[PDB]
Amino acid sequence: QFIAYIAYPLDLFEEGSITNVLTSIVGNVFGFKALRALRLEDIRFPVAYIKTFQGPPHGIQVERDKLNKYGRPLLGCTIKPKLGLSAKNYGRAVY
Amino acid sequence: SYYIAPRFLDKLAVHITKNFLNIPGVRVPLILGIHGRKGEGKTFQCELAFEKMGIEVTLISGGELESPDAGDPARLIRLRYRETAELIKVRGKMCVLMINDLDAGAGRFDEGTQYTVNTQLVNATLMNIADNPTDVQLPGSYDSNPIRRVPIIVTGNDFSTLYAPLIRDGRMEKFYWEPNRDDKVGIVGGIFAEDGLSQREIEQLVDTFPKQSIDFFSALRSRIYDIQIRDFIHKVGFERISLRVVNSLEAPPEFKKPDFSLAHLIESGNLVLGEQQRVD
Amino acid sequence: SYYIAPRFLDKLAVHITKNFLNIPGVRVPLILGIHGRKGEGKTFQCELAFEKMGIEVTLISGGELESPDAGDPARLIRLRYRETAELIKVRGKMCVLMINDLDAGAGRFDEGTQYTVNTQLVNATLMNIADNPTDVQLPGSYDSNPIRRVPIIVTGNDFSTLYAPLIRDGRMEKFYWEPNRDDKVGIVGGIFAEDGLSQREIEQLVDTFPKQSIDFFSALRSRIYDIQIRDFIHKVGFERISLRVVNPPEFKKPDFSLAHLIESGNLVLGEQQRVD
Amino acid sequence: SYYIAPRFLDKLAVHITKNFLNIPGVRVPLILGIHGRKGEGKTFQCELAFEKMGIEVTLISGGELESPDAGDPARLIRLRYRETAELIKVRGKMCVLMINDLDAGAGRFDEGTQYTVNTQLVNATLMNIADNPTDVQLPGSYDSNPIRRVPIIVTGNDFSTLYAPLIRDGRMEKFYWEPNRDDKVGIVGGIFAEDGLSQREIEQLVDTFPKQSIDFFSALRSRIYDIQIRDFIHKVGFERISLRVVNSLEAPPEFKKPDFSLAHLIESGNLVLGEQQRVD
Amino acid sequence: GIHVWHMPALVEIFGDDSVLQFGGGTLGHPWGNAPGATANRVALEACVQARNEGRNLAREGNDVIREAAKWSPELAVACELWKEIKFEFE
Ligand SMILES: Nc1ncnc2c1ncn2[C@@H]1O[C@H](COP(=O)(O)OP(=O)(O)OP(O)(O)=S)[C@@H](O)[C@H]1O
Ligand SMILES: Nc1ncnc2c1ncn2[C@@H]1O[C@H](COP(=O)(O)OP(=O)(O)OP(O)(O)=S)[C@@H](O)[C@H]1O
Ligand SMILES: Nc1ncnc2c1ncn2[C@@H]1O[C@H](COP(=O)(O)OP(=O)(O)O)[C@@H](O)[C@H]1O
Ligand SMILES: [Mg+2]
Repeated sequence: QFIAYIAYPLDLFEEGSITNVLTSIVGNVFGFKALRALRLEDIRFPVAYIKTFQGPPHGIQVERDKLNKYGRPLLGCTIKPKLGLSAKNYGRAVY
Repeated sequence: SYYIAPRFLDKLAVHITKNFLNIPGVRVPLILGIHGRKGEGKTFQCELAFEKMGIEVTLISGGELESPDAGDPARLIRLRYRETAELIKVRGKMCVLMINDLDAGAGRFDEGTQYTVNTQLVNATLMNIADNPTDVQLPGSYDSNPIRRVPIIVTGNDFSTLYAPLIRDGRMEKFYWEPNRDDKVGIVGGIFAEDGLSQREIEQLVDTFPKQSIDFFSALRSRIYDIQIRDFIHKVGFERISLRVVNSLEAPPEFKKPDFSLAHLIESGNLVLGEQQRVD
Repeated sequence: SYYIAPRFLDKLAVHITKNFLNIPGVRVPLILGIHGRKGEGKTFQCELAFEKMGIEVTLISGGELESPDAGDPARLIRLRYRETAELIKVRGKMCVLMINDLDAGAGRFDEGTQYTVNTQLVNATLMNIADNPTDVQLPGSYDSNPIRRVPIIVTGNDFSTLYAPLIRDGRMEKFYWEPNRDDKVGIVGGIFAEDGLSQREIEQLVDTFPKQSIDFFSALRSRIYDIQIRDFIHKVGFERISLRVVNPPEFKKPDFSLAHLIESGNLVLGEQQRVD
Repeated sequence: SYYIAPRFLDKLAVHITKNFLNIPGVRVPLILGIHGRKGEGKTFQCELAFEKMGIEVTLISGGELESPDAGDPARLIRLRYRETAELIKVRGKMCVLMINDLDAGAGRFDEGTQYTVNTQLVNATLMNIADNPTDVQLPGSYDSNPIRRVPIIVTGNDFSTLYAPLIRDGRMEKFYWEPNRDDKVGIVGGIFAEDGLSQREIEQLVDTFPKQSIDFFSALRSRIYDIQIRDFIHKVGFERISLRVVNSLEAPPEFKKPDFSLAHLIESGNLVLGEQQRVD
Repeated sequence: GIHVWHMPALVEIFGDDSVLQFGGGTLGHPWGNAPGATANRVALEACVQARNEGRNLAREGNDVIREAAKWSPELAVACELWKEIKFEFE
């Protein structure tokens, strides 16, 4: 068992597409019959390829400024059960 | 109708048989190598033996993997080995792959005196096959399924020092084939069987040239039409020998079957001896 | 199924392990030298040992240490050493360089023979690797980047005819291999383990032919088997030998009897005496 | 905690310093050549000396001074001299070139051995470097621009088999090494310093084996550790010894200090003499 | 990873309602893409013709490819390059 390092050129992939880069790397290598097992550990993205993506619509900094919440971690809750309740009974639990 | 020496046949039989046989506790050499003088007939005997047995043969030229502008020997030997293994299943008969002039016929002067990059590749490829005969792998489309083991024959003048590991390991067997008086009579007898020579006559030919290659005696038959051609030229005349033969619509030249006598063969033998003597 | 002598395996194992361990304050020899009589199983027992531990071997043949080019045998050693050092780094397991039959290349017998620069150089190279295992240079630009230490195993027939500085306690650990009665019994008992012979019967075979090498017994088995296979080919016939082999009926098992194993061995010695 | 012999340290110290210093009207040899007997510690005491002072070493192997290319070993020395000269300018500390085992490089054993031209050139290259330490020309276009002066240290068993003009007062400082009883006591005492023996006991070890090189005593210590190591291999198991040592997620094994007494050391010492006699 | 010799087995296993795609099989022909396509087409149509008549493609499959190659020069070159293999389907 070993870690293998592989380099790919920039002009091999479509700009602003996670779909294309993911299809290219992990397409037909995991079904190669001469390997028992394979796991992709990590990918390095270059600066030139990052600039083609939008990224997060807002980010951490803007989110806190819109909500006016700082100095503390945010709190959340999931309504139970997963399935069953009516629309009115759902909103009653939410309130 | 060519004669085969019993010893040569025996060495081929045992090697092929033993590899195909499945006896526990027994180790068998995969590769057999034959070294001898040139024009001994090692290649000719191999081809004949296989026909009598009826076993399929795959031939790989020595110059096909020695040439710099040929491809890749490492990729080639592997590909030929797989293809031969397929024959056994489909054909249902024993199949052998053999190589001629592994270190010769390249055009190079050394003849294994100095190694090459290409020389190293064959050693590497062969050693991998000898250790793991059951599984052989190409660059792509790796198959998990095992292949039937295939025997390998190799012929040359001599074997390089690089092969010494294999021989010590006992993975390779080396056979030195040298002709004898009995062998000569058989081979010479077979060549001239169609002509019709007495037993006493055949013995005289071998006795005339006791220390000769097998190739020489075969080459003697060729120089029987020489007298006819030389005499023919005279009737036609030197002025217009070319034009009539080269590009003219006429009856093709006809030659009566040459008379076969011992005297003619001795005279012809002497001329070839003289020429070979002067050249070397 | 093959019996390795416990003395032989322990000498190899302790040599390789100690090279790979970094015990502080101790200087270790990088070369282990095995010498003795011909055909005693110096090479064969190494291959069994390396298979057991599952450790990669880089071989250099003895008939390679003398070429028509000056320095070409010396350049090969450095090239093969650097290749093996990387295999320790990449494969992440123990790798060993084994030079077999060094006596032929770097040796110096009588003064009646004509030697070259290469004899001088092959001795010189092995000295410097043993001094600096971490600093071996490839021809061209110098790099001061350290490499992995690789142990060397060296087989020979005699080391008396070899440059004096290459044989010293600090540079080479010496091992004289002469198989004793107990070794012979084990090894011969390993060859004929499959056939089915009692301990007492194996003892008798060694006693009958005491002045024999390990190869002799293994060569004896092949002779017993070859007669049997030759007869089988004749009985079945050349015309249809392929039909009754691909898909072995009517094949009598080899003799393998103590009484005969003496008889056949005597015939081999008689054949050897004929040449002698 | 290794003992470096005062004579050896003084001789090497003064040679390097005197090159890097500039005294007007004094001409100094570039090469220092140390010779003696095998295993007296020429190479080894140099290495301790270079580490104490903390100075860079460029190493040339003696078995590298002959190649299939003509003038390629001549090119090598000229290249390595420039490389070392650059390290003085950049790093700003003393740097030294060392050719270990010159004897078997540019030397002639007998008057019957066929030599090449490379031997002739290697002698000449060192002659010219020692004459002009400042002007060494890299092949191609000429450039008259000085480089730093670099000292060279040379090891050998015998210098008697070497080109005569290369060994002379003005070109090479000669130094012959042979340790005395006081040196031996000091060095051997340095080896077993952590072990803990009395002065009288150290004397006795030297007395028992008086006709022995330094390497002999160091080789004793290797043999003592065998039992512990053999036990470790069994406990782990022969099947997976490689994994534990080379590539394992565990702390490397610890060995307790074996019993060190004069009686046990002499026992082991006689065992090493017996092994040497076996080959003799 | 399929060539002209895999044709009788693929036709029999996958049936009629299927698509057979040759990546390296068509392009890797010694003469080009156009003879490489014609070799594959002749090999397929000969097996379809033999199936309809009433012949087992396990026993007579190799015989059909050899018979079709007698009149098709494009297939004869393809049979020389790629060697015949034996499928063990029953
Ligand atoms: N331990 C063994 N078990 C079974 N067969 C052995 C064994 N040892 C040796 N043999 C056989 O006898 C031969 C021994 O010769 P080698 O392996 O070449 O070693 P060697 O001949 O002692 O080394 P040289 O020639 O002195 S450098 C082998 O080829 C085997 O066929
Ligand atoms: N000063 C020392 N202190 C401790 N051990 C030493 C000392 N000097 C030498 N040794 C040991 O003895 C060995 C001497 O080896 P070398 O340095 O090669 O001697 P040498 O005279 O250069 O040998 P030749 O002539 O090249 S063979 C070393 O491997 C050390 O283990
Ligand atoms: N048994 C034989 N009967 C007839 N001709 C033979 C025989 N053996 C060899 N030859 C002749 O030898 C020539 C080919 O030699 P070849 O087989 O290549 O020998 P080698 O491989 O030893 O060089 C041909 O002219 C062939 O007729
Ligand atoms: Mg030294």
